Amino acid sequence: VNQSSSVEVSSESYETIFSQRIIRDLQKELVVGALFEELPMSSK
Amino acid sequence: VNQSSSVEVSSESYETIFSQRIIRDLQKELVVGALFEELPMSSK
Repeated sequence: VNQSSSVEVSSESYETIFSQRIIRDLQKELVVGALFEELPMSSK
Repeated sequence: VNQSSSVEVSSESYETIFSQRIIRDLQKELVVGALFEELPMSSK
């Protein structure tokens, strides 16, 4: 916790900027969900 | 944590509000140091 200071912080939690920015990885590409055309069935 | 259901924050630190209010306990009262008077010496 940066203890070389003579007046250190309580816990590391006050030494961070919890940033709520949500990032995600590149993510699989979806190819065949929609290549195909759709038959609007209206019955079973 | 609070994994109760579906979607979870990440960690406790992301389920908490980190205040910066600072508190001190009852401390101790200082009685002696100030009771007496000073002889403004200007020399050894």
